[PDB]
Amino acid sequence: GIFANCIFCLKVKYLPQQQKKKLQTDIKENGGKFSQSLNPQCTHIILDNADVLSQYQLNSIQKNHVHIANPDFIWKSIREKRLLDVKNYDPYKPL
Repeated sequence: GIFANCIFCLKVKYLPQQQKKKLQTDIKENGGKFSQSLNPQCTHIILDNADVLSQYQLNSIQKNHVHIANPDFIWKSIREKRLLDVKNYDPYKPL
């Protein structure tokens, strides 16, 4: 699946529960893994709009080369049936 070898930390506390679960099932059904809390094994952290990261979290992210993405990264990669450019979906560095 398109998310093989990807490990996602989900910070999507403010999404409707239905959307959170669809995010999870979309990830799991397409080869992806989950990490409850942020750790060095994470390749990705998904952040909804209302969620923020601390300086400590941002430092860990930089150190461990974690990709910060919004839920659209998942939705649109699924929709296009192809892993998209995660750099186009970074809330902490919009383009």
